Amino acid sequence: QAVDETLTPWTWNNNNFSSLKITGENPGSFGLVRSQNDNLNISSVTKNSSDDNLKYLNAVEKYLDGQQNFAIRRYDNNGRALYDINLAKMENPSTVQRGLNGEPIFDPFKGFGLTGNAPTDWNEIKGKVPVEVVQSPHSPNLYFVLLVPKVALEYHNLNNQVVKESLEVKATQSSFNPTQRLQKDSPVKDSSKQGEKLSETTASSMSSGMATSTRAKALKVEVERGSQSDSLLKNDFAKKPLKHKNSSGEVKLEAEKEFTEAWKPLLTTDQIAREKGMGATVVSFYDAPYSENHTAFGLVDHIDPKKMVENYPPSWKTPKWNHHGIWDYNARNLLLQTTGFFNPRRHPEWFDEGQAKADNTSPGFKVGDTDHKKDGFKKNSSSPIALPFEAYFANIGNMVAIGNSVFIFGGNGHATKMFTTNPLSIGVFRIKYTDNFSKSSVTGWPYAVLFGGLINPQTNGLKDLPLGTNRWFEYVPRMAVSGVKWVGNQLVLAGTLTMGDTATVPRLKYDQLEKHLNLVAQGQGLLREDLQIFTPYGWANRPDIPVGAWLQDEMGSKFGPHYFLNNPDIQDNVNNDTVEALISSYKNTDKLKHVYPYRYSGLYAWQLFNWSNKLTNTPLSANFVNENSYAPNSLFAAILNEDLLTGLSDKIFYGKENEFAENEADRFNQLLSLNPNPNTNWARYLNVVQRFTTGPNLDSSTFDQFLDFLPWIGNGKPFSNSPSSSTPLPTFSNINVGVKSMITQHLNKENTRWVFIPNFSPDIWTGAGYRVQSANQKNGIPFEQVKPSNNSTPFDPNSDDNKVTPSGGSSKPTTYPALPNSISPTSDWINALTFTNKNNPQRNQLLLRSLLGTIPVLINKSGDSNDQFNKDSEQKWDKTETNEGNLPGFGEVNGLYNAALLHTYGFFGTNTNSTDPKIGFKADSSSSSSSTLVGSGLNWTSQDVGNLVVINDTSFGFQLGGWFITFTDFIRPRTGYLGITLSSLQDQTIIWADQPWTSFKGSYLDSDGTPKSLWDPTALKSLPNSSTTYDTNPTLSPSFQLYQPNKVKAYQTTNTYNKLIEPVDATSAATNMTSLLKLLTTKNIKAKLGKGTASSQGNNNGGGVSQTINTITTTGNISEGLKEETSIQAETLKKFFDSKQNNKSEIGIGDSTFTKMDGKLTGVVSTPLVNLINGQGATSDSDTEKISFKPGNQIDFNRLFTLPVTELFDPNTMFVYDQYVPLLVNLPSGFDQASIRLKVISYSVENQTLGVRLEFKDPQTQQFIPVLNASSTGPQTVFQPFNQ
Amino acid sequence: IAKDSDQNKIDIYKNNNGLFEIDTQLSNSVATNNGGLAPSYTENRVDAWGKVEFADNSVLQARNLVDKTVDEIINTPEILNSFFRFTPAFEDQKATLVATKQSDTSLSVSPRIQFLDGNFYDLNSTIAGVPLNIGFPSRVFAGFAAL
Repeated sequence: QAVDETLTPWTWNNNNFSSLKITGENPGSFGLVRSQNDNLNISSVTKNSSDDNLKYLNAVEKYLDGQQNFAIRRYDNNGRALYDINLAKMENPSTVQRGLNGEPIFDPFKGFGLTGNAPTDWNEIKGKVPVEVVQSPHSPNLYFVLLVPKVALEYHNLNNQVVKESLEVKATQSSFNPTQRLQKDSPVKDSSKQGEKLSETTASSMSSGMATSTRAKALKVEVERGSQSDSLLKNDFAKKPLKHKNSSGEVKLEAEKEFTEAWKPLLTTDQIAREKGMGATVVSFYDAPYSENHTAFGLVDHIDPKKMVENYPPSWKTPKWNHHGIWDYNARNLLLQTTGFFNPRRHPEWFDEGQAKADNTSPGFKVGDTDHKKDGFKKNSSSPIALPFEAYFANIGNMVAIGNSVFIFGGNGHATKMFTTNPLSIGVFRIKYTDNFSKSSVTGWPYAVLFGGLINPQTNGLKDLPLGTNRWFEYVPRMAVSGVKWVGNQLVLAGTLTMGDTATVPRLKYDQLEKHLNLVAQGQGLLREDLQIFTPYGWANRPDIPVGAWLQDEMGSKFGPHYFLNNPDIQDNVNNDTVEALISSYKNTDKLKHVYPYRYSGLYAWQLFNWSNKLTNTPLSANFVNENSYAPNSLFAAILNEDLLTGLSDKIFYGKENEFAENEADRFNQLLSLNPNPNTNWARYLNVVQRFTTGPNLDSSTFDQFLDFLPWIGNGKPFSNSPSSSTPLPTFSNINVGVKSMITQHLNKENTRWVFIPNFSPDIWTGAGYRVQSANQKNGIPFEQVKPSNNSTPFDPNSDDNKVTPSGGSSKPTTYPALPNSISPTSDWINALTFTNKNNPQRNQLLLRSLLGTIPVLINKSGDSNDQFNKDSEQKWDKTETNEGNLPGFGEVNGLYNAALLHTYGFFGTNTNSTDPKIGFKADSSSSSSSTLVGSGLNWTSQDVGNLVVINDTSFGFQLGGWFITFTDFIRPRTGYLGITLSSLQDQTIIWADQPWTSFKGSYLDSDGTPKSLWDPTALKSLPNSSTTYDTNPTLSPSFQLYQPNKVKAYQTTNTYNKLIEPVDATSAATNMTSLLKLLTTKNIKAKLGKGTASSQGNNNGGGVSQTINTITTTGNISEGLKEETSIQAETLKKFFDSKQNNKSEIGIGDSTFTKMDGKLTGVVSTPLVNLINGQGATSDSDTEKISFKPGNQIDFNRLFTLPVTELFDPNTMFVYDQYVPLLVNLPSGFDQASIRLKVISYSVENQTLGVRLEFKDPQTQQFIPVLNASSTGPQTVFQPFNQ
Repeated sequence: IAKDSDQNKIDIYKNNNGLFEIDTQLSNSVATNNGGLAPSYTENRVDAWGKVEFADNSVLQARNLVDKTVDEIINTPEILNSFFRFTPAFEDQKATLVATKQSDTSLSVSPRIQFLDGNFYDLNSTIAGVPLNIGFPSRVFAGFAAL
């Protein structure tokens, strides 16, 4: 029962909890503690070949019950421990006895009444470790605590052949080649099935029009239900004239021939529900620090996985399928990509069978039969979304209490995250209490049905992020959660969030998979990366064209209007007269649809905008959702609607309004919104968010200008490049990059004076890799960029396919006379939303991954012998019109500039190391060339998010890897303020570690008014083995990826970027590039940058504390960089930043302050007066030493108790009258008698006994405190007339 | 107010700062009106009115309340409350006592109750001027001194 000093306070990685600050009637701390003993040999528990995970996990839990102890001790408001609470070892525990009104029976000096018997489920609960604690908002002395199996901590220490990665490194004995895991051969036309292709429209309706055209007519798509039971009469979306390659048998997604040692969860969602020892548990309990019966239990609830999985939407029973079905399914399977919306090929963490169901077959629907009319009907399902062990504990942690209920928002995932596997919080649980806390109920729901009410008006940051959904919840939001807290009157949630997939939205032309390996690998689950990768030349004209149209021009000699190569230079002018001929004739019905003769193409932002799940003005407004992100790729914070969260039902009911279409004829007229069938309640849940935020209160190109301002944590230098003509150029923004171009000759020459800029002269910086005839012709470019299919001569303007006859026969050409000056992935075009490559999703993805410091770079050359790339006489920043400026323009990370990113990282030149590492990229013109991506050398990842801490009534922030981030203005916005402030870590011994977040020991608000964070350079861990006996060219680690070869033709020596750089077969390329394939392992990047060993020097240990920069009402004011009156907002913000590169602290950007401490850092314990590191540094209550209760021999009882005790206090508030305070409490001379009084806590008039607690004005805070030293029994005492 | 079988039905809703959810428990109690203008009180069932269990006269002796005068006791907003135990039918629901003197040693006390509508209903309660005549139990307590 009493305190044991052998248990030491600690922080759990999954929630970063260490202690709860108790407040109200008796303040103090609860905090987690564990046994300090080393030599924990978990590998002594044998795993055989003939047994399953469950009896192994029970043997590990039983073994760890011998090797380790855990508890939640209470401390006073000065940091001093009271009682132990080792839940596995406490003697004769009990639940609390109740009155007939359900109230717990209580009297403060006696404590609670105990029933004399333990709670339910006590034999299986007692082994679990407590990991989070919270206090009731409305009920006194009432608390909740969360318990989990010991493997929810120790999972990282269990043996690697059961706790596998989602990928394997192998022996690499054939030499390493990352294409060996990739299905890569392209599909082909079926030599026996050509005749079923979509028909050309033989006659087209006049509609009383007059214009005419010679171009090939629209394709029909006919679909109708017919009279047969399980066949339509027509179903033209189901047509399938293509088939796969037969390279040593058929190429298709087929798990049983590919995953020979398939990854699967530790336990299934059904096992965790039935095996009561393996589920998480929340219990209510009661505590009183100075009673005889000081602690006892309330109620026990299991956080049952079936109460989450039976609350998933109907579409989550068929995650292999989506509401477009058959045509999308076939286009995906032909391109060798995932089908559905949340399939286990990308997201196995939520599936009971993991990689064993990572295939396109058996989608819950009839598909693949010999007749196109037979496909597209509902059937039985065998691979639904679940909640298996790894995802389950990431869905646990981050508690809050509201009314007669308590919630669980889930963790950051560091209960169960591995290097290649991403368990995350997918929803929220609730426990609700009934009959005055005599009874309970437990439930939970996924974030998809909660966040679906999000809209563009609900954020002061960027618009159009991929956070939208529809009547089918195929957008699946999940978070690494920082926490949930009260920010003054408003309840707030924070963390990092998954968007929809921004990267794989563009889709390949059917034959070209052999030359675009990264885009297919990123679609295959092989490249688990969410950053957008530039690949434009191999994309089809349109992602959504039905596959029966793809064969309409195999030669390319007609530039087949319905299906062709994506390039924007060669597409229609459809003017005042033209639309009535080429497209407005094809009217259609309840059983007919069409594909139109319009030529269509665009760059990455066109593809992304067209088929990503962007937010709009309306909610439920995303009828296309390409896929879901592998890991969190956004910051997040939001205001959560606490009374609506209190008022939502436990059970969620869906119906036929959330089912996918049962047949394709009902899919043909598919309503995007429909009435809930009024017994159902699913649509109520959408309104739990009032407001949200994602980054700075900035808009358009201004957000890219902010991206350049922050320092890179690998070296402390800004991405801006302006603090030092042959000088280098920035990576994210476009200001001062290339040349000032007059846009007055852009468009079809159509209208470009006062249109796009706040000033008389329309000057725009054209960016890197731009196209011009000459420096004298820097304004626009004329049409000359024609592309053949073979050597087959020009695109042929003024030909009959490029003409129409209008009313009165006055024919004219349907093509552009002039074009935009740039296509490069760095492009910013205010005037051209289809040639711009920057986008609002990418602006937020770049913000997060440049904070985490792990944006990759594109390479041709390593630092090795004869391989080297140079700073001098090999790069020309002033000549970005030609190959000597070394812009890749293919395989590059979107929105940014690679050579500038390489320079800011210091991969070439003396920027980051004492000698030139000579790693980089060069655009050669003499021969074909090969390329691949590599990491920055840093190891942080987007799940590395720590405690949400609330600073005051409107300001809050959190730790995020090497940063602390603050959302200072989100609750009460202002004009001219950026709304975010940031502090960087400084310690290179943390920043260059191989799993760096394991050194963070928790974050807290401190008594001097600053948030602070704990760090320990001794807490880092190596990789699972030392590579044993061989060089592991692939080394699985938290910043590794299987980046594929991209191969390309020679760059032109002049006019280099006037056309896109042409790709070639990459399937054999890996043998030509071995020096780059070795640099895929991030340890070799550290070795070549000089960071890989003790060569970093500095502190040998030096653990301790970190603190955010000082702040005032002026901090983050940028009102002179906002607005416009003489130029464009990003350009004046660039002028405003360039005088301030030496003085970033007034912008709210800079390095943290830091202080060292000796020994281990394990965790804080916190209370309203003080914070104690490791629980050391406790105090004598030095402000209150002179204050004490009078002892029983100093009281003359009949002087007090001649009057009944009924009138010694005010009945409306229970404080004792002022004159009787010095009659019961000793106080020093000259003391302020108004600063202290006594509160009655229990009494009985028939015994004349009065029980009291004292309250005093804290010198530090505008609030009352107890005086802890006031007696040998603490702040509580009793007085009675000699009758005790 | 709703009709399902051509017979009017009462279905009251628990309002939560704009959002309403079904509260059955309270709906049945209100429905039990016996054709009267207000729901009838039940001294053995948890009604809309709640449950009131009057304290015994023993308490008078116990707390030595005899010494207190009739007037004295009357002139007590909080002491009058000490003569019964109340279990409100809903949160924020309160019940009090109004004392009436019928003799120099015995006085009659009537119970005032809080309602869903936020109005206090007792014997003298009249909405639109018509007597509700609910019929709340009445108790008398005697044993007071003369000084």
